[PDB]
Amino acid sequence: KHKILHRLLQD
Amino acid sequence: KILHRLLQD
Amino acid sequence: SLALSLTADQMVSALLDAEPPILYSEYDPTRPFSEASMMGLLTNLADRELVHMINWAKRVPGFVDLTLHDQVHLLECAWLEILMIGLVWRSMEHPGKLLFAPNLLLDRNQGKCMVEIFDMLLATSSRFRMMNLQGEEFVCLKSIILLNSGVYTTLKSLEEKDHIHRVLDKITDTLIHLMAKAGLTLQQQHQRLAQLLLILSHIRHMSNKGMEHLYSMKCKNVVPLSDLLLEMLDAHR
Amino acid sequence: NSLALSLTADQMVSALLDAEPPILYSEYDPTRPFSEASMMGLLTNLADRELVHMINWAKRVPGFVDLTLHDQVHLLECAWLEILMIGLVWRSMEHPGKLLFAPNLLLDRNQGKCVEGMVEIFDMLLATSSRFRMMNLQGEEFVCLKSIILLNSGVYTKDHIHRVLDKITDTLIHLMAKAGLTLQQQHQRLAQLLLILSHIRHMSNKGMEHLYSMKCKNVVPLSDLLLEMLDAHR
Ligand SMILES: Oc1ccc(C(=C2Cc3ccccc3C2)c2ccc(O)cc2)cc1
Ligand SMILES: Oc1ccc(C(=C2Cc3ccccc3C2)c2ccc(O)cc2)cc1
Repeated sequence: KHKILHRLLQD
Repeated sequence: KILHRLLQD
Repeated sequence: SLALSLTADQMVSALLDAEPPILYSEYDPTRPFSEASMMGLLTNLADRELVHMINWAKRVPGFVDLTLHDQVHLLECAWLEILMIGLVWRSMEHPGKLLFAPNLLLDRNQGKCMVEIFDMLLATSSRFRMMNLQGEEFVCLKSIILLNSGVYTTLKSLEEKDHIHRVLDKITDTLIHLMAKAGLTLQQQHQRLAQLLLILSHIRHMSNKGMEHLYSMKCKNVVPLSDLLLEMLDAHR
Repeated sequence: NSLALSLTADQMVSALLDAEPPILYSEYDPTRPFSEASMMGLLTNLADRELVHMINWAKRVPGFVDLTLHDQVHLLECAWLEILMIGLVWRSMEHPGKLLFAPNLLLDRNQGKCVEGMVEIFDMLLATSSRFRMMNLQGEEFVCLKSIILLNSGVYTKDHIHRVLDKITDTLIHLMAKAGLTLQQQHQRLAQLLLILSHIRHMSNKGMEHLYSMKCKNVVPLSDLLLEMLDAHR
């Protein structure tokens, strides 16, 4: 599903 | 309206 | 104006005595279930509950000091929230199930298409159970929903909201009085007060989602809504 | 064990004030939007940039990074429009009858009429801002409320979050006692503040339907990030 939020929350 | 007259009842 | 002169104990007694009865549905376990009759059972049930809810509201201290136009607005905004918190309170001692009526327990497996709203109601119920919510606290929360949910939607219609805010403050005082009499320390009283009022945010959320599902059920033209429910639903255009 | 529960009340206030996102600007073109396409274009662009600051703001809310990545995603997906709206209401506080979306973008309800369904949410935001102004809401209180929204709007969608939520309650009471309020005034104001969070939830639900309708209209281009934030609400 790979959300943009997943990436942005890591940094 | 139904609610109006039930309230003033 | 009686409401503003009532003591905390008189406020609790006034709310408890005004409690609506718990109604039965027309459910028949022998009758085969479906996806239209079950919502038909809930629709018929909500419609009869609304008649008691209206009479309950007129016994809520301060409600009848409002004009008829404001009483209509508050009920039109809060009716589904009030039904839902009644359902959640009714279901406290039935974990994993919603007690719509003494003869109608439903778990998540029934309830078909609706399951998201069902889970939210189940979570609020276990939340009340974890907090050990008392009946004196519940009747306060339910009266808060009635006065607050539509308070932020002329000429001197500002003095009407000032009366509502003062009565709301009176209910907050009554809530603190209940917790202090239960032995809660001052920090516990404030924390529990916050916890209870935060649940009201979730109750509003479930009502907004219920209104959308009911609007969809109407446009599907399958489940017939009653004349009052149609008008109550129409208020949330 | 979380570092968030070991903070004092002052440390909690300082951490939240230091995490505050900045106030962003809209486009510097000075035409007042009266089109739905021009108005929703500026608001969507604004909100898209604000979301990037919100994500990094939330990571600095005490207790938030103790959650799993999935839990962080879920809370932000549920709360993002509530957080944008309470921020809008906050900075519109000193502009009665006006919404300050940006320092160079103040909209009145006469412009909200240019989009079907917008003026209704416009008036609710206006009434909320007027409520904050009449209560003399302080910045230290605002950031406590904004954090509560982030943590509470998606809890039951848990022991850790409720402990952090209790911590913020102590912090709110700490600010009111510090401001000289009596014991009775403290719990009454606490209730008045938290009951507004019910209306903030209501406005977000109505706003989310308005953005879903705008998506189906397909005239306003939505970013992939706003699209996934919007799609999360089913
Ligand atoms: O026409 C209707 C109006 C209200 C309802 C009630 C709902 C409760 C509920 C639960 C899951 C999904 C939808 C709904 C709506 C509901 C019914 C009774 C009650 O005491 C509380 C809520 C259902 C049909
Ligand atoms: O793509 C968008 C995402 C969010 C918005 C914001 C809304 C605020 C608002 C007010 C009335 C009707 C709809 C909406 C949405 C909004 C924008 C900025 C902000 O600071 C707060 C809310 C608008 C477009």
